[PDB]
Amino acid sequence: MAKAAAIGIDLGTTYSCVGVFQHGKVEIIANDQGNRTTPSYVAFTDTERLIGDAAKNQVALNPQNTVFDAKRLIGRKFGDPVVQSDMKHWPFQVINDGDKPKVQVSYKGETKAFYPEEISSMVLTKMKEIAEAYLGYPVTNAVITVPAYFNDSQRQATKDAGVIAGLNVLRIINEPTAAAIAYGLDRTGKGERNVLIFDLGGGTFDVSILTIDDGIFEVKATAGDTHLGGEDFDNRLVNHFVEEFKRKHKKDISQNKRAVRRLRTACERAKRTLSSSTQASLEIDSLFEGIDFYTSITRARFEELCSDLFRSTLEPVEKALRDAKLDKAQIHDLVLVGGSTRIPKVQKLLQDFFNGRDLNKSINPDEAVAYGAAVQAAILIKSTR
Ligand SMILES: Nc1ncnc2c1nc(Cl)n2[C@@H]1O[C@H](CO)[C@@H](O)[C@H]1O
Repeated sequence: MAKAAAIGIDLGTTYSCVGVFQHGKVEIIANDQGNRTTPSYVAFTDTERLIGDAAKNQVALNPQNTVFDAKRLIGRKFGDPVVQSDMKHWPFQVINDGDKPKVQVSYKGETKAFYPEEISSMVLTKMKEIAEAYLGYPVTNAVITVPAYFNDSQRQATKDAGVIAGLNVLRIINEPTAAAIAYGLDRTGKGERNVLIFDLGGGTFDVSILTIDDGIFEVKATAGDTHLGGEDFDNRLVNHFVEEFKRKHKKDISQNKRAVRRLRTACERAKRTLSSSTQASLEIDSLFEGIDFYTSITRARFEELCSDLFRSTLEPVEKALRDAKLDKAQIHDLVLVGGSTRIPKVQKLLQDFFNGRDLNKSINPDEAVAYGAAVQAAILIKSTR
């Protein structure tokens, strides 16, 4: 029953996703708001702890006590220059507990501090409860994914987050490996198969090259930009619309925190529409000083606004190929991961770089990792019996 069942969890930097492999198919499980992915956010309020959508939905009202990006801290020492650099950009406090970072917040009127693995365990507990509500019984066996570049300390702290969350961690697997499993790229028989995973998420960009030799995965190269993602594209749209508001009304809105946030969420929505329509409409009632902001933007203008950022995704692709010592024609498969890979210009740039090659994109790119983890969790629990 429950003991013969296992889930696959993609514990992402900005969003998490849970899947289950049963009756010959993967089911990506929708949360209680009907969303197939859940924000990796934890909010501490005057009455409760919120996780996911409810936590992301109140971030503007409570920024000091809304934790996100715990994955950037997990398994790291406080003195790590990655931690010291990131801390300057977060509205929540990060403290030092014997060279270990803790996020410090106000919860039910009291000061509380949490280890990154404790924050990530709250996200994991939510994914576990989302699976349980779908299945009708508690599932505790899980495969959790991590970036291919995570070291032993980061992998161990992720497993620790799983244990705190009440999960039996069957295995910690690499995100690009789970994506290759999702597409069945490890079941092509004999011979070395070279796979490139192009993973453009909400806040990070990862390029991974894997060799699959008779079911055995080997990481040949990892490249990317830990501070490049979908939110930089939302921000480029924001600056455009702030300048358009100034041209139409002779008013600078950039200082009004509420106006900028409402514009930001509307820009994120319009960006998604631009992946399947050649125009998107913004409809903001009373954006600033009672002025409605009803406008539109073409996909051509959005592509211009992010042109330099889209083009920059090809430098880590070339870097990974040189590190792996492979030419473009030596790569057998190209896999898309992350919601931002739905952007047509991004697909076109990658396909043209690989000389007109087909891309593996039929599985929802923001779900491909959880899909593969779910497949592996099923194989692993069946072998355990
Ligand atoms: N249809 C889409 N077109 C463009 N960007 C998209 C799309 N869907 C998502 Cl999710 N994202 C973005 O992916 C990230 C999460 O993986 C977020 O930045 C989200 O906006």
